[PDB]
Amino acid sequence: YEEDYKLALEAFKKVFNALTHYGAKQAFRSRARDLVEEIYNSGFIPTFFYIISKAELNSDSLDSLISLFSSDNAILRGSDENVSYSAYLFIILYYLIKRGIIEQKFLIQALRCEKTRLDLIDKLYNLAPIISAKIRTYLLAIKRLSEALIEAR
Amino acid sequence: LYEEDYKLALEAFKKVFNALTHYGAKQAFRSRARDLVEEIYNSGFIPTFFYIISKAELNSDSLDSLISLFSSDNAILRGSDENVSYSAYLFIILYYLIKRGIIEQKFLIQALRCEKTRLDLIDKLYNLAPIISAKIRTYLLAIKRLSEALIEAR
Amino acid sequence: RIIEIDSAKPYVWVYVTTYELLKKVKLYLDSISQLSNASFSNLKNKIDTILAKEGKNITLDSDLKSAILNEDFYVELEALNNKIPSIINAGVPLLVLEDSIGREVINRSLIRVRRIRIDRDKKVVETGGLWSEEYVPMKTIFFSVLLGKESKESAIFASCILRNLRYVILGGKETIGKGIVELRWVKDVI
Amino acid sequence: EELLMSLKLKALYPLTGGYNRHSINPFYEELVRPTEIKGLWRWWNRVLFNTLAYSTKGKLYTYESIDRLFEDVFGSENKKSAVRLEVITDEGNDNRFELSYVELDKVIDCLRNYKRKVSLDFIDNTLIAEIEGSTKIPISFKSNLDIDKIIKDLVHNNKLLSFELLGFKSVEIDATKISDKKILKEILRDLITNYLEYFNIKQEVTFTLNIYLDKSREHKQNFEDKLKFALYSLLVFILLGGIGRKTSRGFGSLSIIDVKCYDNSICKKIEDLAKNFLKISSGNELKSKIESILDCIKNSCIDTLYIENNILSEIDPKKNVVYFINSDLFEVKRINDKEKVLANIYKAVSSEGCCIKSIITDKYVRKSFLIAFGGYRKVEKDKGLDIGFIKNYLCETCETVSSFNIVDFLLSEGSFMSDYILQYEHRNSLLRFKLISDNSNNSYLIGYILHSSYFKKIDIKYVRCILEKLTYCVI
Amino acid sequence: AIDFLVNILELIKEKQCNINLFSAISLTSIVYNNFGEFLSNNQSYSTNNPLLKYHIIILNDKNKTKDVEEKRNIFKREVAELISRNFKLDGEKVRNYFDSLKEVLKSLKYTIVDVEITTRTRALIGVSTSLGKLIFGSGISFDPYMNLPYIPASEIKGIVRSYIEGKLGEQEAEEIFGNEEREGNVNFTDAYPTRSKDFLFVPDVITPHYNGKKSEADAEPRPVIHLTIAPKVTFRFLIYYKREDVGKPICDSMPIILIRGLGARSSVGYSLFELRKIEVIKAA
Amino acid sequence: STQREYVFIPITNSITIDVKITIGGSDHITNIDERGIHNVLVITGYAVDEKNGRLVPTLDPCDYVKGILVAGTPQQAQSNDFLTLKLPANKLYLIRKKGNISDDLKIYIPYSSPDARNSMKTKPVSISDDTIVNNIIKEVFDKIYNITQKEKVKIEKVKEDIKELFSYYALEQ
Amino acid sequence: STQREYVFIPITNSITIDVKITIGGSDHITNIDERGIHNVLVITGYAVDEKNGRLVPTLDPCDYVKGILVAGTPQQAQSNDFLTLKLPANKLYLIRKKGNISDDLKIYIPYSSPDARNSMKTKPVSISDDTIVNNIIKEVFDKIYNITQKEKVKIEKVKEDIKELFSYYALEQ
Amino acid sequence: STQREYVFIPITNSITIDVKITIGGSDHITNIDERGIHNVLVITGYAVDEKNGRLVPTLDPCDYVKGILVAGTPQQAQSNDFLTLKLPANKLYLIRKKGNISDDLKIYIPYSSPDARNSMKTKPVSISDDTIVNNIIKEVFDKIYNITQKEKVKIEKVKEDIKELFSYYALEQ
Amino acid sequence: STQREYVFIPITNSITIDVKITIGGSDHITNIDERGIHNVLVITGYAVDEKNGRLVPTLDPCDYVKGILVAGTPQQAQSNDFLTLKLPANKLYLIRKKGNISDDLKIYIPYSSPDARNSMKTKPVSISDDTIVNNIIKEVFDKIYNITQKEKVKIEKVKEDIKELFSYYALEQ
Repeated sequence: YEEDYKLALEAFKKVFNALTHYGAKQAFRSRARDLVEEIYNSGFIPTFFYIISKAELNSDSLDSLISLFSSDNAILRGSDENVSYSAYLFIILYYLIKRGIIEQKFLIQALRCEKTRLDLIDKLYNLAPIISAKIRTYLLAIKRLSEALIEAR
Repeated sequence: LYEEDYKLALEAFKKVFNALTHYGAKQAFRSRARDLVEEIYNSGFIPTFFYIISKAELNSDSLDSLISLFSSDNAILRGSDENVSYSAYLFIILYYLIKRGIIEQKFLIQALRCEKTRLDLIDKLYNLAPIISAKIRTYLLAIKRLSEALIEAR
Repeated sequence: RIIEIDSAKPYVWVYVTTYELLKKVKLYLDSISQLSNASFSNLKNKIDTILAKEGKNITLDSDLKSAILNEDFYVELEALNNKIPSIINAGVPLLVLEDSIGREVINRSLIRVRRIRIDRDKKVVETGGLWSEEYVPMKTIFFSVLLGKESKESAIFASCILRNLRYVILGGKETIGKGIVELRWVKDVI
Repeated sequence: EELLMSLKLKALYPLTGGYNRHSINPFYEELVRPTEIKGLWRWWNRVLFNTLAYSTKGKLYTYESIDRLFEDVFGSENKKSAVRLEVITDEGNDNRFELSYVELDKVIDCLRNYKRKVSLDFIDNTLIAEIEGSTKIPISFKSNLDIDKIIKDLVHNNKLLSFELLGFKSVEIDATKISDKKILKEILRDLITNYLEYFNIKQEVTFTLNIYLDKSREHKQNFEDKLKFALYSLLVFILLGGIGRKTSRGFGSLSIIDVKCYDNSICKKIEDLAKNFLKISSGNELKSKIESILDCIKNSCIDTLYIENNILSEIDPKKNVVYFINSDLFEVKRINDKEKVLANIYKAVSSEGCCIKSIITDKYVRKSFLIAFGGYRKVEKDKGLDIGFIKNYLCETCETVSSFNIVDFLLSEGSFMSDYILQYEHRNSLLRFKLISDNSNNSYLIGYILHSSYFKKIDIKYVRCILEKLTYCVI
Repeated sequence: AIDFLVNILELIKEKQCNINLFSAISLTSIVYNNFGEFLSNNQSYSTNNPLLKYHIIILNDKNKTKDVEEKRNIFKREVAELISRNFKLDGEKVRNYFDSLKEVLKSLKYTIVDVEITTRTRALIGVSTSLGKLIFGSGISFDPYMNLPYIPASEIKGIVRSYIEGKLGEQEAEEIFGNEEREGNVNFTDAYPTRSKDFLFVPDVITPHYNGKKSEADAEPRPVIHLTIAPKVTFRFLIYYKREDVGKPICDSMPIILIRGLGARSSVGYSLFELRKIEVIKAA
Repeated sequence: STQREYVFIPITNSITIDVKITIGGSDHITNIDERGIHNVLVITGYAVDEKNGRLVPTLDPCDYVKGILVAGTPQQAQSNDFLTLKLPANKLYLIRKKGNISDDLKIYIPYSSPDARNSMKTKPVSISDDTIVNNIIKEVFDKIYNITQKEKVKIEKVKEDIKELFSYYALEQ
Repeated sequence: STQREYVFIPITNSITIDVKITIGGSDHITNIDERGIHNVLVITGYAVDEKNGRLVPTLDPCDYVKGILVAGTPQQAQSNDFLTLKLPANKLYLIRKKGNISDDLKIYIPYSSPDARNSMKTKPVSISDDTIVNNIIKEVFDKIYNITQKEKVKIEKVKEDIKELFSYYALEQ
Repeated sequence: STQREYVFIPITNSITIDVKITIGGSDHITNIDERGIHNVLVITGYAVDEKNGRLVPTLDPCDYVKGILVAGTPQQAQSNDFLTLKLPANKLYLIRKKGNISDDLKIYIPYSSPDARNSMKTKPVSISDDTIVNNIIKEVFDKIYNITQKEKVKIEKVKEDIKELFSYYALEQ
Repeated sequence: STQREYVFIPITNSITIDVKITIGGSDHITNIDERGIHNVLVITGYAVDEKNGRLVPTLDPCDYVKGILVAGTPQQAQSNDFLTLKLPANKLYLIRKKGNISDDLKIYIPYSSPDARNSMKTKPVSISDDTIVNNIIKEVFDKIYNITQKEKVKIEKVKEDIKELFSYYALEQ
């Protein structure tokens, strides 16, 4: 029994539907193949900083990302690289809401207000040693799904 | 009571982010955070640091708010956006120097306050150079990631 | 890069080493003397002569007393009458610094060049097309050993191939002219 | 990518400045700066575009929006300029200011232990070094530039030149404390270099302005018409403006010598329209040619085709100030002497000049007039003459005896335009003068008044024949 | 130490090709950025340091901070002039370097194409690179171990490649310079100044008035003193390869692309070059 | 001054009779110029009241409602059931922002009583069912924006802009 | 011996009847097989004479003209107006090579005197208005390479490289 | 109006009888003004034919010949070999551009037929062996540029460059 | 609009006279490019009824027919036995795609009545017996593709693809 593969299935379902343009999907595939090895070597917090820096957390994309947590009709817009980093960010946050590491209400109230994403990063920094051990198999499954389903250039 | 580079950068960026009232100051600080790290590498820490101090134009009242920033979360950096940004980045660097116990807060506030202590600061920085250039660029890389993450591109 | 007052011979740049790197070279030489019939006792003697001074910054072939290295690090040096001239032929001085000061000096002694990609329609920089590359300066010296097990081919390799192997291309960025390297062969340099 | 056109131009008494604010320096000589040509081309283009937009729509757009609309030809932070300027000043080989020697060690003597201001003066054909401590030592020196004995007089007579010469003339040397002789020597040496370089003024600088065009930048939406409008703006710049310093007072005035198209389909309506200036028999002919070109772009030429794009931005009336050409104000008179004309421009534009004194009285409107048409001036509230009176002659409310009322200039209620008119130091002058020549030895004084956006529907009739009177008195 | 800093200007004036210009400018930037402090009886009381004359000049006796500001502007101009005058070219080490590298490449059986190009106007290469960046806000691409300004191999390759694109198509451009799947066939070295008629650097200025400005109310000159590469400076670089049927495009591309700019702000005719010489040495 | 009223966009059309002042003023908050909707407001902590859909006060930060903001006053048949308020044009969550607002705005919002009678249990509902998007773009998008089919001809996008951007939580009770 | 004729490829075609050989030998130089056109030659310092186009010797290195090589001597009413050369198959400016030649090949190019009675002011020209592409498909890429549409259905790739592989300088006067 | 002659500079003494005019007009394009040569003209795709040295057209951009532009007409013994052409003064690759132009010039370059009876494989040639430099001063810089011996005592100023600039290619056949 | 005709490839010859428009237009989706048959359409839920062979509609997704998609219009005697379809070029299930289509098409496919009296029992059938492909090449790819039999004797190259790819299902009744 490996339920992180089912969690990866449902998260990959959501993000594979939320990426309209195929270039966005291929970009997410490259993100998935890179960031798991990056979080292995470098740790969770540096990789998370890198991810949120390349994700362009404007309230627009933040709102599409919040709506992904409920809708399955939400869409991620932006450049292919931007949306791929946002999709990987949603992957991580989805794993965190599931597995109860972070309350969903706190996550949503942080993604809404800009004065609270800092508290979100603080909580994630406090929990990073746990997250680093937990999410490895989930992210490896995400990577396998990406390179299985999304074609490459 | 030891904060790793990323935790330290988070807590510094928090005060810097709440202290920049007008959004254009934040957007300029973003470009400061994105270029000054490679500047610090290429030209050295000490030259870049006094370059930042000069670009801030501490103005004797920008300096007083910059100092109140260390004490209370109620402070505010006022001035031109392209100067307030440099003053906020100067605060970033001073916060690092202080919390890492490399240089004392009283001495740094003095060396920023008036003229004689500034050259003593130059001396002290040349004495403390290997302690500073050891790991400050990781702290500034964290600052740069945070500013790229939390401030919209212009 | 060096700035120094009070020296008749002026220098734009100087060689820098640490005692760590010298101890690693010594370790390599000791290990290969234990695993082969080879003894590089000239190198070992020069290296341990330098290593005897471990704990303070020294200058081998110069009269440098003070200097600023890479415009950040003020060092006070002191002479040493060994002067390995076959590895530093050009009479360029060789500084050997402590390990706590030499790490920062050496690490800021590399060349970080920014490159870009031009959007060939607007002829401006493509979005995201900006990155930096570290290079090792020209005239940098590395130390390595080539070990060979016994074979009739190892003889031909060490007597015919390695004797005509002088220049190679290492690393990447070759079309930017960034890989050419000379191999010295301590065997016939020391 | 390909040469578009080539313009042999000619500037008279250019006051081009480099890093030292002079046309020459210890390292090179540069009489024409391509960056200045590009900047003035863009400035004239924005003036011409607001002129057009106001003669059809009565709307005025910010400079930001205008250059954002033209960024396909002139480039911006997001796109490389499609036009490449290449100045070729003939004789433009290596020349620089060399002070072979200066015989001080006598000025240094009379300087020590004191705090004195060392003034210079170069008339008398020998450099003297006045000292406010009451001594005037004549200085012997040898330089590389030969001040032609006409330039000394051109600077000593022109009250504007000799005014902007105050900044390149003196140092207040303090030798009370420790003061060796050597560093005083270098101080006075650089002061002398800074003073002598100012006299590098040549008459008739002649250069060739090539214009190259990147074809790769396609006809994206409206490239061809934007480019044609820009070429018209360049012609209007060559006709109405000059290069370098104080072009608003006749210096650096440009004149066409030869135009050659190389892509007919884009510029063959500028080639001939500039050929229209190689021979100017009388002043009336020139004024007619200028009104011809001005009207051509106004209604007859291209159209509102790209003004319909929704990237422009109408100006705020009280927070913005833009300029545009007014076709009515284009006096032309024959010159017969250029140096004296340039010297009389001061009679035209000075509050105590004996031409505007003889054209305007009451002095208040006079100040007012110049303050509204002579760029910035240093008026200060000390002796009443500013109090109310000039504030009155600028009220947009409050009377009509003055034909010019600044938009938001309020009685004691100054919010923005009051400070801008009375305090903002860098304000160009609307009243401008230019000098033209052709391949013949005919020379004409244009005097025009650019229309601004802070005038609340100025009385175009009063100031119009003020301008003919000014143009007469100064020629 | 601090005496290094107070003497850096003297050292610039007295060495003139033998100090590290990179670190020298970096150090004098500390003086420039603490100017008002280096002028409060902290000039070491020397007699050759140019900091002396800024105690002798009285620019504004009323307000001292304005006086220090004007003295600082004058000192910026003086630093630019100092570097342009004293730091000159000694391109014998460069000719040695290129000759030795040519022998190395011959031993590796390359076809070498050595190109000498002379600047025609004041050139700006690497305007965003760090050199004088902390004084002038503008830089020059500077090799701090050759102690010379240089033109990166990547810029030369990029300009040649964009011209070869614009002429022979992207497909031929990739057949020559490669793509993400094949490596290029043509190698470029950096270009270094081998000879000059006079100064190697010269000062210049750019003074935007209406750059990102709403209206004339926003107009104000903001002058920017900076260093440029003087005209008549010859640069040299190499082009080496193995496949012979790649020398034809290179041959053709070089004379043209240098007429058009090669560094920054060529749109206003700054970084223009002439082709001085091209020699080709076929590996025989 | 300048008054604006909130237009919820649910899959329940309480919209054929909801507004009299379509535009009224010389501007709007929401805009549509061939890039889809713009300046869309989001309201959190509230949910719709689908039976004559109006915003009931919940307290779940996950319960959000997305609607358009247009100038005007409600029907002159209210003011005993809505929550008017004023905020300085930066204190409102606006999506797809395209311009800036007038620094001071009065906002009318359809509002329902807390109705402390039964546990409000909400569900996340989307906007599917092309018939529903069609009668949505019919009721409100036509009368409020007669720009429809007169200047906006690529109405294909604006309907996908409500099929993807718009969504909300519903009481379902 | 070996002999080829260089045919210009402008957007103005007297390209129809000026030479003779269509097959001539067992092999050609310029090939269009499965990957586009091959061995396209380029001549620098020349410009076409589009009205009955021939290569006109300028001497500016910028001006260039591309064309393709097909065996044949031109209509043999000639040896007075066309340029005859003899190059060792390596001084040729072949673009998109696949295989080289016997190291001696004779070239015929449409030549004319530089006409020292007019200012030869040239202008750069590309190949667009794909109707032109179709007629040149019909006029050389059908006359010479009638292998097309009987062997090669790669017409898309030989359309998209004409607009890519051939651009020249003309006189326009 | 204005006409010039292109005098290429080989090692050969085969460039003596090339002249018909000494000055003719009032100007020479090339200058020798106290710093050496100026306005040197390059023609690419051409190799010299030192066998009675003239220029021969090739099809290689690596082949090129440098020289000067003297004012005049060729010999009166022509109309069969040289090639005259009119160019707008910007279609010339001028090495060491010193001054400006007049925007339309007629030029004569010494042309020779390609002689397609031998493979025209050419090789580079640099002008060394300064005795030929010191006698080419006599030949071309003392028959036309008699400023040499008149004002300019620095004729080694041009030795340094004739030994370093005026290179070319040659058939060597 | 471009309109394509689809045709099954069975082992039995019932496709001789069913195509009339060989090309008519200007392109064929199905190709033969140096690798065999290209850009082939496979259709689900239909078998073949070799006795007057046409695609009978079943509901088994396990059944399928791989077919050629050529330029054509069926026999001009149609509209009662041929399913007409207009599909935006992405619903087409194409395999071995090389080039893309311009995003619309009309496809005519050979239908047959379901014959709701005999339980349809579908069998998997694969093309073998090179005789059968020996005549399928000429009845199809020599009638439709005027290309091959002019370019390659690599027709066993497409024979191996016919035997390889075009499997299908039959009704056995």
